[PDB]
Amino acid sequence: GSELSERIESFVETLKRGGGPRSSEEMARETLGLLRQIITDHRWSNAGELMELIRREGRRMTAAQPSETTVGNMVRRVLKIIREEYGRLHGHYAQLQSNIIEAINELLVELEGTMENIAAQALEHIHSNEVIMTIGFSRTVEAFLKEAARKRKFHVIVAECAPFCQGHEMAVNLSKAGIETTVMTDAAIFAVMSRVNKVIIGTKTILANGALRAVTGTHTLALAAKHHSTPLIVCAPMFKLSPQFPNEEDSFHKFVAPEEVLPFTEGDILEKVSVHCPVFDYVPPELITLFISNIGGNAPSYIYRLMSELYHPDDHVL
Amino acid sequence: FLKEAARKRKFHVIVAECAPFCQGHEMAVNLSKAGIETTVMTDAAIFAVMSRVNKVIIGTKTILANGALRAVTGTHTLALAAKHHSTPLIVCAPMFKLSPQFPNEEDSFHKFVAPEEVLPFTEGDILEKVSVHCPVFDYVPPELITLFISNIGGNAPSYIYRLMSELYHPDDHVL
Amino acid sequence: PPLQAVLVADSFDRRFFPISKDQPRVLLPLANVALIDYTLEFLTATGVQETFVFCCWKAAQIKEHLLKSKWCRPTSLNVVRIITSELYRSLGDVLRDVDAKALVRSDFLLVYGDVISNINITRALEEHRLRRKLEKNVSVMTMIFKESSPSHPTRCHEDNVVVAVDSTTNRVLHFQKTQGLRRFAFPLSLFQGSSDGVEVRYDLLDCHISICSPQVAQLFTDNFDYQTRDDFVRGLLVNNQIHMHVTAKEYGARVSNLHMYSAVCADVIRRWVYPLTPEANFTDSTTQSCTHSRHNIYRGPEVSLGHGSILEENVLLGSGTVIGSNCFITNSVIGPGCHIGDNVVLDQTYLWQGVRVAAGAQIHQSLLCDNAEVKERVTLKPRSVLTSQVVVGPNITLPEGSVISLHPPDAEEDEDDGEFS
Amino acid sequence: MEFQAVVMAVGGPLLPVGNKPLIWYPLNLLERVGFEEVIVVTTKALCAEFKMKMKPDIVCIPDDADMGTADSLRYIYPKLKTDVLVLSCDLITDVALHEVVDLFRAYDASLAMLMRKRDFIGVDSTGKRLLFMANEADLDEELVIKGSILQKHPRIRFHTGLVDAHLYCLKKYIVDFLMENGSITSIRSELIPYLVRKSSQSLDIYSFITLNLAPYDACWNACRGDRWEDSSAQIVSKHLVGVDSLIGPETQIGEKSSIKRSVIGSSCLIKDRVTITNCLLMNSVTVEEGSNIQGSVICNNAVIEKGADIKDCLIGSGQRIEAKAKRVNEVIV
Amino acid sequence: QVPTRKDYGSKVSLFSHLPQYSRQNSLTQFMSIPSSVIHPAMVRLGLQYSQGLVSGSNARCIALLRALQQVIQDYTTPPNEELSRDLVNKLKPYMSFLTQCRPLSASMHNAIKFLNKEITSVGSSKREEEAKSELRAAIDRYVQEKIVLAAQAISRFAYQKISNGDVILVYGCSSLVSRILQEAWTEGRRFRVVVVDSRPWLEGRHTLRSLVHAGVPASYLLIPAASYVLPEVSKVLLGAHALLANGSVMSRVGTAQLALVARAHNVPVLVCCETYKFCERVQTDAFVSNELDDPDDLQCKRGEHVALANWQNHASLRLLNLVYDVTPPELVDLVITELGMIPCSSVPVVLRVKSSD
Repeated sequence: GSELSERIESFVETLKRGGGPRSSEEMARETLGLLRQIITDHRWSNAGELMELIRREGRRMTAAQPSETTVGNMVRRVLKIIREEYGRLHGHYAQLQSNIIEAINELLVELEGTMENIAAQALEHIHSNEVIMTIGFSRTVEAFLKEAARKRKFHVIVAECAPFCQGHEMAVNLSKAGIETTVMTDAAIFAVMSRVNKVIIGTKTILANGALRAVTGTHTLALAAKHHSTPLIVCAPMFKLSPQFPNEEDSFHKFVAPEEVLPFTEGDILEKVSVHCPVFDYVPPELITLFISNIGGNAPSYIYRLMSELYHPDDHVL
Repeated sequence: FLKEAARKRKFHVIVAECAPFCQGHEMAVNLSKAGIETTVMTDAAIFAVMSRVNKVIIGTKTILANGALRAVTGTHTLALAAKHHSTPLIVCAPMFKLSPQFPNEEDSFHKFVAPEEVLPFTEGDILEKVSVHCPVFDYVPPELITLFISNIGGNAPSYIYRLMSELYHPDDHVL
Repeated sequence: PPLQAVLVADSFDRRFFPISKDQPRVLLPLANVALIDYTLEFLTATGVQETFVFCCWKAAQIKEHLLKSKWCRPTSLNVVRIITSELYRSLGDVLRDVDAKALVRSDFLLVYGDVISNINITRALEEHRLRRKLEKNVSVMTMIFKESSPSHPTRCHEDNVVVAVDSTTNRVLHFQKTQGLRRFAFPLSLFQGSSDGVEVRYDLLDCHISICSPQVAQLFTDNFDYQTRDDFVRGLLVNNQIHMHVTAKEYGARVSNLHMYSAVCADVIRRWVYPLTPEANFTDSTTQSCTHSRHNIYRGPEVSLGHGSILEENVLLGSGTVIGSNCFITNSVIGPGCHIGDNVVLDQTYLWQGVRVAAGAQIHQSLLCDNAEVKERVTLKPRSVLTSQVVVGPNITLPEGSVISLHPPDAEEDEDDGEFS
Repeated sequence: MEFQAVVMAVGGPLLPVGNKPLIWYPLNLLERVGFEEVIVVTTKALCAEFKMKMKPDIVCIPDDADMGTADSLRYIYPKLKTDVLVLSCDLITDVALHEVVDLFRAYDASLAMLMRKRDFIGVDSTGKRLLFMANEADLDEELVIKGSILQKHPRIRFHTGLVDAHLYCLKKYIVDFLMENGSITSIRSELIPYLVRKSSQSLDIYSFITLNLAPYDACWNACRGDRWEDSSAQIVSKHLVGVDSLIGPETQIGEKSSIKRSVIGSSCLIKDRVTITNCLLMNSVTVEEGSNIQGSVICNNAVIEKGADIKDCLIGSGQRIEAKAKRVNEVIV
Repeated sequence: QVPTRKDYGSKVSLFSHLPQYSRQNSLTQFMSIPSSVIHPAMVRLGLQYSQGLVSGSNARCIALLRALQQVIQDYTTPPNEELSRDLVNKLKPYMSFLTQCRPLSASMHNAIKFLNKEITSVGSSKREEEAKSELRAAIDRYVQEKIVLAAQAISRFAYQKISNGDVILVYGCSSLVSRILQEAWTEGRRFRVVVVDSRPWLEGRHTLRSLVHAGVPASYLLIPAASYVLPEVSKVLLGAHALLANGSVMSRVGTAQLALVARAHNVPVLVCCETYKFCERVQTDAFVSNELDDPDDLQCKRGEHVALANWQNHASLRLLNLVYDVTPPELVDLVITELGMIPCSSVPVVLRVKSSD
């Protein structure tokens, strides 16, 4: 298999590369491109050696970078696809791969319409003369806000996340559709969140405690919003749900070059000190008020049945 | 307070009346003829609407030594609701009507009035197997207010202790 | 489609040698790794699939190493070619060798086989090619390195530089390597013809990552007495033009010494070189399988950490690393093939393959190499080295600096042990 | 107390007329912003001829005629008390001065400069900390900078094509330092003894770097004298078709007298066919009937008549001729 | 003749009391290089005070106090005239020049109230030159006893209140926190001090470079990664700018943030203050007395795109970075004042420690 090897090393070479471009939409479509092609690559006389194939592939691209994990649970969703198709031949060879292709095509059909469904879910919660607060962005976040602003009025106030800043990108991106934002420093939240009344963040991946590792600075603002008891809303889809558990693994917070957080121009100061900073935070699952999935609002602990009948929970070997 | 502070700024006062029998509507019609655009509501709708309040006063009548306050009824549930939204609590009592007395040192400082104002005397046959009682005065702990205002300026919830000890000879607790 | 590069691995920094004798420069690890694979992963980060590694000496060691690399596999993308010749004794000799051999096409990259960096040159490489193609084909070189401290520990007293630059063209007005000096003079063929505002900067450091084209190849067919990059760039300054490129993001430097080797190893473990981090384990084996933890510490396979044996800051450990109890180690690297007694304190030390150490060996600031043994109560002092099966017994409170290895005339032992002859 | 400032009487009055005797020009521009207590140190018979000046104050101090420039300081030291914003002759005053003196206030150094639009001064990339200098003639040695002064500052800027302004924002301890060390004159070259890095007053030395131009200092400087700074109020003619010029009070302005970047002085009899100048024309003039001009500063008691001829040659005082063809070299006129 | 001052760009409606002011204009574009009213050393140290190098509260108070020292070191009151009321009638327009040059940080308000206290105390029929001499003696003994004797007493309490084997974080910046930490370090104690800062400033590089020149290990990060440090630290120190009447530590940008996330993982807080750093007025929260620094300073040096560069062309766009903010009283545990380890809500006792009553 010539194409499979070069495409998986291109995938892991942009995985060890890091950020750029945006998020797991393009990374998701790269994963399903890999997975689509690796059922159309090489023959099999049973499903078991195919499991050896895709298990070796999943363990290598997972041990590439366990920072982001949508690669893993898209492998797990094609694992539940192959399991429900390995059942309904005995429930040996022919109809399988076609079923895999069409099922992942309907996976595409769902995941393309995710942000439009969040836009359809948008006009239920917020209303006029209000305020709202965010930390960074995925594109789902400003999709939610700009579609909410397409008919209604509010006044958003935004502290970024900045070991390195990217909340300014959303700040300007919905400065120019007429929203009246304020961009905030990443510390004066507590001065103003007493006056804010709703708060909505968008994470990057949410896990099997019903919990969430998000962008930096989310745990602090989340505990702050609990202190005023104002509800904090995760706008993450049904697409990031991952069977990891926080301290089972090895440091899901992991780290970058601190020239991100230090100018190199200070002198002889830096030799003794061992500075460090993570990419993520950790928020305990008691603290999210309400998801916004594609299908509708769901409980903060609606999670284990989602995994028992939205995955193959025996295949937590990954 | 509000007559001074509305004359140069603009705000939006909402008021739930103190109604075993009502007199907060008399407050409403009294201040509304200066036009601050105030609203009234029932006494059991306060909890949801304090997601959109940001500060709350309480006009009390009797404040005691221990930092707690002995106000009209309904203030305890509103105090606990403002606790569960963390908006600050201010009590606009002067230093004048501070008392040195103590809550359960006094044998039921509450005073009930006739329950005619809660179960009216057009009741039929229901009455003589049901107890009915309503206080005018409730008790709300010192833990929950934050900001006094007085003649000399604002003071801490704990700082009324010195106001007692310097404003009262501390063994006249026996009247 | 311009994608070309070339590597060199020849130096002769005879200040703090003989470490370059049997484990030479070209297989000097950091933690059971290859520094040439650090350069090689950096030239994967370039985007170039074609490179030409230059052997200096012990070519069969390169033969065994690159037959078990990632790039021995012909399925791999970034192909590596090699030169086979042991007759050559400088920097530019093999350069004009491969250029008289003339299998070098265009606008390539030369870099030395020590450099660890993580700057993607494709925001500056195509900028160099823009300056080449749109302007006269005369700006032939752009050396590139990093904005730095006014005094940094990885810029040591033997390689420090200072550069006068243009206001905004970022072309070199003056360069001078200034070891053995205290004050700074300036040539004057660059001052009134540069009537634009002169920028003199003291905060940079020289690292040999030269992107260049084979016009440079002809410019050292011109002067046959040219040997290094230093007389290239100083033969630029006699009148075919050069810029620099400073950046604000990464860390790229080199070592031929041991001192800024210790500095760059301190830079690796507290991770001034992310994305390139040694726990992604980019070279391919399970013999480097270590995770993360608190305080940027790493624990490999068959760990066996001792009871109460605290292990606080910025270290890792490899394979077969038996650890005893009650030790205390900070800001250092223990590699594979390790055994530890008790109270075996290390500090900024280096314990490569096969090493042993007895209990109570209170040792600070070492540099130590293959399959070495050291007995009880060897108190040892900073800025020294041990190499290639040393044996030192009890009650040696060894002094500050003592190069101790198999060679009589320069190293301060003989082919027996290092206490006494 | 800050309020002391004076123009130097020499540069390094009688002749250099841009449009006025030149010292009239910086005095109204220092009196522009305050300084109701100010001195005008002279040095000679030019001390009591200031009725045209309409002062709030002056302190007209005469001095010896043969001197340098620190001799003024050692002469004037028994009358000053505070900060000295000393000025000089051949300087433009065409820029904001408030920001340099409040920079002296702002960044707690003892001094400040104007360095605004063969010379190499060292300023930081912050652009307010000057370091050292180099020039066209004295620095025949190449140029050498010291180790620690360039090790404490990692990058530096060399403003090159730029003139000195002879400005000094200095306070009292340097002037009684000069009373102690009375050896070194030449305030333009007392700044190589600056000693940022090493004591009778942890010490700092700064400067300030709109960007218009300055005058050449040999004798004339009238290339800056053609200045259309912000012609005002006089007895006028409304017959001369001329713009970018100044009218002449108590003078004979009429028709046929054009002034393209020139002026009309006092008793300037320009009413016949006078010509456009691109030059200067002072008082007591009578120049018309083809009195052409190019590069020709026509001083007081000016005369060029009857088809006069002049091009690329200045004039002076005491000229009385009709056919004196001034050649394209600036010749004796 | 009357000083004025304008505002800069878009402004938040919630801050009708305190405006925004940009750091990029002169303060002599309305008044000359002299001023018959305002004093040259005053505009000297006020323009020092405005640009933002005179940052610490103790440092800005001693700067203002030596400015007032230079004021009454030479000021000749003209005769047939009263001393005290004319001195306050001249010096409080000077206070107006101060608060319009840069707004109040009320420790210096306590200083000028102290100055009123001193000028109305010494009479007017008293000969006034030695009255000036004893007045300048009074104010400088006042300021040295306050600053350095409070620093020495707080260091004296601090010798015992750091354990061994522990660590500590610091936030904010002052000279006293640096004196506390190095005068805790150099006596045989062994503790590493992580230092945490914020943006747009990263002020505490000051405290970090002082602390590493005191030779103490460290690690440095930002309060939106303060969720990572709460497993490790065993006690948390804070600085303080001002001390509000019900025990609110009016303080640096992210102070109450760190207090909340401190006892969100239950590691007790500890602040530091002093005598004259107590006001009279009292407030509920942030939205009354809180300055704004520069808006445009929010910037990252990443690529070619400053992501708030074109700020001025937008009009339906706002921004805030509040710096000088508050804290609820029952999460700041106690202060270390010179009077001792005294808990939070017990602070305003010092109002009538005057008349021995």
